[PDB]
Formats: sequence, structure tokens, C-alpha cells
Amino acid sequence: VRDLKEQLEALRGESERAERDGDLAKAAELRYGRIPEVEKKLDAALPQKEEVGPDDIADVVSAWTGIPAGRLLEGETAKLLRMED
Amino acid sequence: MARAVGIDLGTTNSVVSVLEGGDPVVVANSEGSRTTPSIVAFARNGEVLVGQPAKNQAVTNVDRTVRSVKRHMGSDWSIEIDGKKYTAPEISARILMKLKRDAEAYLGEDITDAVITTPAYFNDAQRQATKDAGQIAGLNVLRIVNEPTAAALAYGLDKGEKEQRILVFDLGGGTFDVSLLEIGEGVVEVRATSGDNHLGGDDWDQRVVDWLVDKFKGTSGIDLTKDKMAMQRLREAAEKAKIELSSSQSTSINLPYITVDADKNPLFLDEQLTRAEFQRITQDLLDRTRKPFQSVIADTGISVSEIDHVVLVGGSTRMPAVTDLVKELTGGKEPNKGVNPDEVVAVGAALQAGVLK
Repeated sequence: VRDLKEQLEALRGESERAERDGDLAKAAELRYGRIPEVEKKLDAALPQKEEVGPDDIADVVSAWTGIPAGRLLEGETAKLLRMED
Repeated sequence: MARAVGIDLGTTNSVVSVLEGGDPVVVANSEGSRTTPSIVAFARNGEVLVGQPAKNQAVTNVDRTVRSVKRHMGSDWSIEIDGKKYTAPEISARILMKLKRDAEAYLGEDITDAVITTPAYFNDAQRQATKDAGQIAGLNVLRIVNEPTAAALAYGLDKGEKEQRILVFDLGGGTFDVSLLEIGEGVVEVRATSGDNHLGGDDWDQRVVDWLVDKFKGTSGIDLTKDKMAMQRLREAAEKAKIELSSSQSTSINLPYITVDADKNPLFLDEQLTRAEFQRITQDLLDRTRKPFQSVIADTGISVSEIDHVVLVGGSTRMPAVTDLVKELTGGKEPNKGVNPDEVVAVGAALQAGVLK
């Protein structure tokens, strides 16, 4: 998806040049077509670890003081769901 | 060649014709179009486009693009273009330097002299302004031939020796002039002149674009006033619809994607125009031509039958709305044909040049 973001940047240069050349037809085709469509595509392409968040804080306050405060990280939920067994 | 040329520096149609051994050759600009659009777009650089390059920046350098400084020649019509204020002579001199190097390219050497024209509604202050621009750009107006006069030259309308009556309808894209011409002995008088110095076939195009966005909002409700490139596109498509419906009864115009629609769908354009609706649309712009001609008539007191030639100059008199109101008011008198109306006055001014050369 990194190339497509750069591709989104390439589309922005394309809309720049469409408007340079008087290409109204491409102006909106990029403003309401290519650029926004690649943008929704890239929003979909977002996988999730490049900035601290409201869960690393919980991780630290769990490692320290031992009290578990998290989000039931996909392994604890299955186990908690069958306890009376 | 004639060592000089002629220049119908239109109000929107700056054209220059040379003489291939007397053959009136309208030189293709380095822009390709023999007509340089008489627009000077002081791009936000200090650099200055001219022609369709400038025309394109009529929306972008709207704050720095000059049109119809032709009308403002006779003053210090001095436009604060980045550095200082550039008077109408220099704005004209820019187009003249373009045309200069276009012809130098077309030649292989800078054969530069000219016969550059004025509307018959102009005054000798505008002509002094052109004298200064000639001191500036480096082309010679060895003499000015007013535009109706160079029209009657261009079509070779040397009728009766004692005197001849030449009617001339100039509609450049940005200028209108009715003129009546008593000519004789190779000496010319534009006997009378009226017109509409604000009207032009690009005023016609502006009415067109008005309607365009009118029915755009008629169906959906978006204004291309809201989009500058859309205004450029409407204007360009409208003038090329002008030269289209100078031959075509009707021209359908269409554009892919432009702005979002009501349902957030990239809206476009698609529909017919019928030239009937066009002459309906310029109808008050056609009233802006009639009583001008009534005024030139009364100035001359001449019957349209007595007129010995009629003439169509300025590219927007390719239009048959022009020729319709001609043959209506002129009693059916056919204007003489053989040169493009933009080319006409440039051609005949060039003929005057060769008459000098």
C-alpha cells in the first residue's frame, strides 16, 4: 500500500496538471474519483505499531502492580468463556 | 515578400498577415493558431503569456490577465503587474513581440514592419498609444489602417473610382463596430461608425456559458462559477462552439467529471445546442448591433441598396447570426467573402503594407 499512497501523491500531481492544462474533466475525476477512491482503498489497506496508544499504557500498568487491565487479547476470551468446564 | 505586414490586433483576435509576393498569407503563430488571442496574462512570475496561453490564465491570472486593453489603448491604462504599472502600449507591445518572433520564426529573419489596425470608433490617442507600443515591441506601424478600411482592402473591394460605399461589420470576440466607408482615389474615409465596444463574439460566448450553467443548475444545482477551471473550460468550449456554429446549425457539448453532484456523484456535462437558441441568446447582443447600424446609417444617410460592398470582419462574423442581421438590415446585401473575418483586416492591412512596399 506504500506505493499506492505515493500513487495517491502521483494522483494529486495529476490533478494539479489537469488543472494546469484546463482539464476540468480530469479535475473532478481526480478530486471525486481517483484520489478519493484510492483514499478509501488505503483506509481499507491499513492493517492495524508506530506510536504509543491507549493499550500500551494498560500493558505497562499491568506489568507493574500485577493487576490485569487489558482488552482480553484473543486468548483470554476463549478461556474465560469456558470456565465452568 | 512585402517587407511589412498587416495586423488586425483584434480585441480578442490578434491576427497578423504577411504578403507572400502579394498573396495574403496569414502566418500561423508559434502558438500554431494564426490568431493570437488578444489577451495578455501576466503570469505570477513577472513573465507574461499572450494568446491562448494567456487566455487559459484569464481565469487563473484573472487578477493579472488583461483583455480588451485595445479599448483602453489611448490612456496610460497602467496595470500593476508585479513590478510597476504597464500601460496599454506595453500590453500591446507584448503581443507584438510574440507575433514578431512568430514571424521571425516563420521567415528565417526578422522582417518586422507592419500596418496595425484600429477600430473606426477609436481615436488618435489610441493610435498614439500604438505608436509608443511600436517604439517598444520593435515592429513598425509605418501607417495605421483602421479596421473597416483594411477590411475593404482585404476583400479587394475597390469598386467605383469616383467613390464606393463599403459597409463593415466588425465582431471580434471582444469588440463590435458598425462602419460605413466612402472610399476613392486609393484614399479612404470611414464615413460613419457606431457599434458596441463592449460586445464581441466572446460576449456571445459569455451569454452561452451563462445558459450552460443556467441549465446545469436547472437540472442538478451546481455552479461552475464555484470552479475557476470550469469557467475556463466553459469559456473555451463556448468560443469553439462559436466558430463551430459559424458553420453548424447545432453543436452538442459534453465534459467528463467536473464537481460532486447532489448524491455525491462526480457530475459532468452533456447536451445539444441549437444555433436557434444561440441567436436567441445573443438577441439583446443582437440589439447591441442593430441600432448601432441604424446610427451609422443615419450618419451616412445611405440606403443599404446603395452600399457597394458589405464586409464581415472579426472572427465572430463568421457567425450567421451576424450575416442574418446583415441581410435583414442591409436589405439582403451579401458581404464579400474570401478571407476569415479574423484574417480579413490583417490580410487587407497587409495589402496596404505591400502597397507601401
